[PDB]
Amino acid sequence: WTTETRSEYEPPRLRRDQLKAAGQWMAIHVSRTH
Amino acid sequence: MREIVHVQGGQCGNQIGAKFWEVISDEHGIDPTGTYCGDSDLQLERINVFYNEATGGRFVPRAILMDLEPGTMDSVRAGPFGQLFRPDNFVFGQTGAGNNWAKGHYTEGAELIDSVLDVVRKEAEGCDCLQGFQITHSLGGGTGSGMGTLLISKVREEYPDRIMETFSVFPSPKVSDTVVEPYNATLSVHQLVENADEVQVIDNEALYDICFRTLKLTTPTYGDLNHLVSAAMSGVTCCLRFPGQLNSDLRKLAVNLIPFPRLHFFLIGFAPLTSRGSQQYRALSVPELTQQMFDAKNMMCASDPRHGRYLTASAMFRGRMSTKEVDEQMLNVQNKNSSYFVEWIPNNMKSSVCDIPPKGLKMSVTFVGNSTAIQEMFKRVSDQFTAMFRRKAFLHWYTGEGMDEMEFTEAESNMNDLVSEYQQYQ
Amino acid sequence: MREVISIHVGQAGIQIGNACWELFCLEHGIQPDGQMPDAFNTFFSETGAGKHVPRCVFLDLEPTVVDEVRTGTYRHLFHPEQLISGKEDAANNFARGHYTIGKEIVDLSLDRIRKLADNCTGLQGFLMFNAVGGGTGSGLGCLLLERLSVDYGKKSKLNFCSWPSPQVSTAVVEPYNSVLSTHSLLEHTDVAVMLDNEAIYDICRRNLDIERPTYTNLNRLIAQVISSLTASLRFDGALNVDVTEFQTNLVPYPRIHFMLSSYAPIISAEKAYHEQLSVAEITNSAFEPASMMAKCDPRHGKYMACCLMYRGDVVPKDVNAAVATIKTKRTIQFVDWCPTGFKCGINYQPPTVVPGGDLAKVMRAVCMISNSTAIAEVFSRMDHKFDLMYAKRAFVHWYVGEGMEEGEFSEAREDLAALEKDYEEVGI
Amino acid sequence: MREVISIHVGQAGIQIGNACWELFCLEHGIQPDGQMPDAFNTFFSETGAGKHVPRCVFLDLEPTVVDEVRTGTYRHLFHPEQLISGKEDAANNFARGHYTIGKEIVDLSLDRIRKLADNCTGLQGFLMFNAVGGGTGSGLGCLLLERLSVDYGKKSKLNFCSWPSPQVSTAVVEPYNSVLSTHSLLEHTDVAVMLDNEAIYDICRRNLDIERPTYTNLNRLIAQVISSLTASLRFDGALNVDVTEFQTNLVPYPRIHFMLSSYAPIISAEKAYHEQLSVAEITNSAFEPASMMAKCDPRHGKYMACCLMYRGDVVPKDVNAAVATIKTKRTIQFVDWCPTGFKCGINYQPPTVVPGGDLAKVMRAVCMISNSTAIAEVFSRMDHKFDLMYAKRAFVHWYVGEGMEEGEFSEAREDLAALEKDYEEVGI
Amino acid sequence: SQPVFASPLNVEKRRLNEERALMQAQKANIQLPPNYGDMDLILFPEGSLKNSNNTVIPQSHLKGKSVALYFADGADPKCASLLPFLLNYYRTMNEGGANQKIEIIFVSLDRDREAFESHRAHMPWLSIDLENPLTEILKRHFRVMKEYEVPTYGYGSRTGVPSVIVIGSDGREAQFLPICSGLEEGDRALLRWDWRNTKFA
Ligand SMILES: Nc1nc2c(ncn2[C@@H]2O[C@H](COP(=O)(O)OP(=O)(O)OP(=O)(O)O)[C@@H](O)[C@H]2O)c(=O)[nH]1
Ligand SMILES: Nc1nc2c(ncn2[C@@H]2O[C@H](COP(=O)(O)OP(=O)(O)OP(=O)(O)O)[C@@H](O)[C@H]2O)c(=O)[nH]1
Ligand SMILES: Nc1nc2c(ncn2[C@@H]2O[C@H](COP(=O)(O)OP(=O)(O)O)[C@@H](O)[C@H]2O)c(=O)[nH]1
Ligand SMILES: [Mg+2]
Ligand SMILES: [Mg+2]
Repeated sequence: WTTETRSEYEPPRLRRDQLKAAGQWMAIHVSRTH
Repeated sequence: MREIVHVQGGQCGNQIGAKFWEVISDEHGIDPTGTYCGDSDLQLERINVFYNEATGGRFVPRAILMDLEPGTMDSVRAGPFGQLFRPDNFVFGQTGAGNNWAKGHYTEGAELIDSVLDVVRKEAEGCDCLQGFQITHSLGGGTGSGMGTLLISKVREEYPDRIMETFSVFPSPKVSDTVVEPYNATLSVHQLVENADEVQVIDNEALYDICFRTLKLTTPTYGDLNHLVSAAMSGVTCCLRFPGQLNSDLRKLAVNLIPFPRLHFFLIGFAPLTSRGSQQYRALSVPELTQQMFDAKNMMCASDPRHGRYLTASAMFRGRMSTKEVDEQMLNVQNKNSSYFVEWIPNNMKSSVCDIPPKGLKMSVTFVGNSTAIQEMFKRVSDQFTAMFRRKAFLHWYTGEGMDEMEFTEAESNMNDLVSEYQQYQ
Repeated sequence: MREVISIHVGQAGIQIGNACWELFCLEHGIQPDGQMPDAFNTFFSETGAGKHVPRCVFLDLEPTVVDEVRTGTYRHLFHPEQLISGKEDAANNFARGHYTIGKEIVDLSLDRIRKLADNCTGLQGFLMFNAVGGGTGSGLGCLLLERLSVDYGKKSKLNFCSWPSPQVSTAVVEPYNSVLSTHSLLEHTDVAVMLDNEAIYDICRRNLDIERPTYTNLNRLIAQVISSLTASLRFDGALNVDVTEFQTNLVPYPRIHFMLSSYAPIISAEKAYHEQLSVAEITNSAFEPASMMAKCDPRHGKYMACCLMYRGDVVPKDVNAAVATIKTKRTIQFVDWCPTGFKCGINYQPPTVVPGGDLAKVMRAVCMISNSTAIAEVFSRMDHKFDLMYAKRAFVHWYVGEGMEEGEFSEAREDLAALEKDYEEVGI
Repeated sequence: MREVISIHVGQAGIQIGNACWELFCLEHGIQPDGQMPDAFNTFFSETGAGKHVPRCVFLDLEPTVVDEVRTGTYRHLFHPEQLISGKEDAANNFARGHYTIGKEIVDLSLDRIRKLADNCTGLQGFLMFNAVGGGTGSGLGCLLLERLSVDYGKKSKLNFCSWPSPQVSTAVVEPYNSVLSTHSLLEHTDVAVMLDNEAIYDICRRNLDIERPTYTNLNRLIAQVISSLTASLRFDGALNVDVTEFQTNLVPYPRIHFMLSSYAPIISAEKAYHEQLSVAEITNSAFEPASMMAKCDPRHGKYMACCLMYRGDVVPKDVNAAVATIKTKRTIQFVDWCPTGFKCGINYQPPTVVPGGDLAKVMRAVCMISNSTAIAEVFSRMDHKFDLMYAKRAFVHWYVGEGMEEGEFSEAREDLAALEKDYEEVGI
Repeated sequence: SQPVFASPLNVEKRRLNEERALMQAQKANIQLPPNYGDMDLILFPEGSLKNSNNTVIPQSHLKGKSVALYFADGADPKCASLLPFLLNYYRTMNEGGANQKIEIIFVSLDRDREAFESHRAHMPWLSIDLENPLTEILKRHFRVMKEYEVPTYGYGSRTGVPSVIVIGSDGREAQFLPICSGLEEGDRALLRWDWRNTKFA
């Protein structure tokens, strides 16, 4: 049992590590194009 | 927090009462010797809703036991999880009140009622945070009907602002031991309409039929019939014990469900219901518990809801879940059964989440619901009442202790009122 | 010296403020313990040395959700006294959270309003969060808005109301709490933003492409709305705004202060590769009729004012060409007495990303707060829903016995009625 | 030099000075033997070999708390003859403390007070704690105050008194005893500070969140008031308020000398780091009516003078701004004949926290001793208690056969009415 | 002497410090016996503190911390009821921050090694084994008895178990947290823990 606020509203560095362990990460173009 | 006072009355009421204290003790992780087990914060931060702490740290019950026999008092005392109950709250009365509303309400039960209001008093004024009462009793007998509704009445003029919540056991017509159910129950409904605001109808017909069909049971003992009741009892008060996303309450249930104040009679469901054969084999998700909560048999009362119309319902959910799936499940079940809901109450579905699942499960739901099919049983036991009252069936046991025949016709007229009010709102 | 006070009432307000203060703490680098390892002056008071207490107050008549914040990881962040637990929740009743059990909480919650607004002069506003159909969301919110009106005369009140859903209600007393709140919301609040629930469930379904969203995903999106709303007070920008002129730029008349809310872009990280997010397309996605957070179709609503706030790396005139193309495109129709209809503020800081959220990291974002005559549909559907159940006195005895008088429902009807007739008087 | 001789009469007097002579030992570095490991002479005297003994007398007719001090952790710090105890309790009777058993203890009390006078130069005052509801405290309180005012009448006779609370009290004869203290706390007392247990309870349960506090937790709160009041006498710094400037900017009339205390940075450990703990808010909390250390609402009255003794790291610029906003707020009112009715006692010494008490390491404190016309009401409840008591000859015979003369009871009621006559005419 | 003169920890501290004082004076106007502030000791020896899965942590990991002794029992309903709340305070407070701020060292009143391990299986903070004599020495030092069975030195039992007491460097008690004490604030006394003044240096 882990209620919703505890289970998702934990501090960002712990959630950062937990999801780093699970894979966190007219038109216009660059100056090269004509 | 919010104290809830449990009182169980009668041979029937003490048996569900003991089974309810198996279930909530399993939910809160408490040993039968009283001490707490485990490291489970979410089951201990709200321990005061049903428990009290007591000198050595034993989580003593807030439970009051009354029955005018030395009968199931010592069977639940010697049984498992029976050493919890206080050896002061046991009020016996050693003469018997066998199958008589007189020996529970007017005579005999009136002398021991002066001591059980004492036990209600000193337990409740210790902390002045009472959310409600929780009364369990059968109306088809003696002590449970008579002294059960006698405590029902006198508790209401002393706390005339708080819930009392009866998990009543109605006659259950077919399987009916003894012969005075139509007299006892009909002469007890007319108090469960006046000084009551939350009544939970439970029959042994649909309790047996849940056993024979959704569990397929061959020898359904009285232990696991009460296990179905105690699961639904623990699910209707899950939010007073566990945190949640959409927090419900007994008063949130009372304000939202009942119309005009005499319409407080509710079917009850608890439907992750399978056998042990097909126990691994079920996709346990929100769209299919809604299919199981909304098909006849799963309701614990023997009044078929498809012959009537749910005026207001509630879908108090328990578990890990995502909320737009309960919201669209309430809307589409209202859409396909549009004839089964009321045209002058839009959105006839309460919803809530208690977050923490029941023990063993991963999701569940308690479906308490007002139905205008509930007069099906009221006319059934009033028909049995008038069939006996015309010929003056066994009545000298009743009036010999002192009651008037005029009181009985007041009971039948007040109960035939309840048949008419449901009909004109149907 | 900008200093805005956030007041959260009701169970919806408490957890929508858990995510609102989730976004604010990781935006500034304030850890949950309160320390950093003067841009924070609008939401945080610097207490002692190095710690930043929020300018928040949490109110609920039940303890079950508010001591959950106390017992959770955001324990040492908040000052322990504005965490207000009641004794019993109002239980879906306007009459109880306003008359009987609502009196023991307003005298002490406004006591903390005394001690939190007396620090520096020039208070900026009141970001109040509540539910409309909740008992304490409507009742306790009404008591604070009445007594903040008599205590503070001309201070701004930015109210965010989670309005009832058109289809969902999760209660049957939901019209009885929605109608009787607009009795005491017209003459008290200043800028009232209407919010829905399954409109943003639809946003998570279509834009975020997540199978099973829930209320904690609602509050992340709403937190990004408040952050982009008050990004000007925290950070510098090319066109800084201030909530003392949102009322002067959005609402023409003193009685009409009801606005829609929109955000753009809402893109999952796995689909963020297929597009290059530019300003000339996030404005169009913001104006798209299936992107608002109220579910009110604006094809039959004459727009009256708009408030588009831009965040991050944005040049000020591809904003201006985006607003040039939406003047000339027909499907949004502007009312004939308001020739110019936009305010375009620009801030330099891009929106931050919560870890474990579903929002992709984006270099530019738009939030639109738009006042339109489409709100007449939102209140005419509640007009039909309330009196159909108030046809035969349903559920009125709970309110009457708790402190309402029979006829308070009646007069709360004709002033909600006078609310819709002013809308079609504008539209002609 | 400068010195304050402390007289502790009654069971309340012994236990208030019990925490007082613990804090006074902690602030100087006086170890509980007398040895340190010149800002100490007001409370301690040198003894040649580095010993600092208090300038004190512990008077109690019952040998039940004084002998407990003689077998405690401070046995070898007090002088053995400075602890003067009787053999028989006065036992809640003003007749014992003033007429029968207050003759073999009062001759020894003025003997030790005499020796405490002629060993120090510049005797500033006679700060005394007593127990006016209670036989030893009130009875010997009257005899000590009269006999000190016939041989030492010139020096200050400043007194803190534990008046009974209106609702909560622990006797039945204390309405008799309290009105029988009135002819010693009026025509002999120079400075009277009204206290009661219930308001001190309210301070330590609302501000320190100790829901169930005890007697010693009240004594430490009083001991901080004593140290902060006599903080100018020892520690150096800014504007200094001794015990001559005390009763010349505060006491308006010769007989109007009843005031109230409002030491109020009363924060335990977990509300202190979360707040500003600034000069601006300690004044708002001290002037808050629920922080009044005796139960008396100043709104039902009218201030004549207030002396806010600031201590710690406060600067005069914040003091002058904090007192300025007290003038602007219309809740707090002053008499029309005292326009300037404020004094400041800015001292450069942070308050000392007891290691194991219920306070934090507060950097800045303030205690304000205020005369108001609302202090007639702590005698108005006293009128009602004596009237129903004395109407038909209540617990009277205990006095009658013990030295009391009838008619003394009636003139105490007329003296109490004479005090209320002055307090109702001064506020005009 | 703090908090109690007649402690076994205090008398071994006294004999060791004054023996160093005598040897220093013999090698050398030295105050004999030495002064209490000048008295120094190592409170936990090297093989004292073990976390989960039994690895040794020396005293050097407790510096700049707020450390506290937790006396508990396995069969005590008080200890069982208080344990999840202390796990909760530990996890939320320690993980709410860049560094972790509090530390708990557990000492036991269990009957045997089986009860010891069954109570240990839920605890992630540091612990002292029952067979180590230090769990009896600190017991007599901190006056914590379930019943009156130690020959006590004119004490009274400062508290019944469970108990948290925050500890300084040299054995002094910094502040008492009143679960079962004069204030009797059961499971809310952990809120009263302050961690700025009781830095274990
Ligand atoms: N957007 C959003 N809405 C919520 C959330 N929680 C509750 N609500 C809304 O609040 C409505 C019910 O009111 P609540 O806020 O839950 O209850 P309350 O304000 O505490 O008042 P009571 O009903 O008396 O308890 C529901 O219909 C939801 O639509 C939330 O987390 N996010
Ligand atoms: N604030 C405070 N009040 C105290 C204290 N001790 C006693 N009192 C008050 O004293 C009153 C009772 O009188 P006592 O002081 O105990 O008795 P006494 O002064 O020795 O005189 P006797 O009644 O003859 O014994 C109680 O109502 C308390 O309010 C104390 O330590 N602090
Ligand atoms: N569901 C259920 N029904 C019961 C139980 N015990 C008795 N009953 C029913 O109650 C009736 C007997 O009433 P009883 O409780 O003995 O009357 P009382 O002893 O005077 O309260 C029988 O017809 C049973 O069907 C029980 O434990 N569970
Ligand atoms: Mg809610
Ligand atoms: Mg005495």
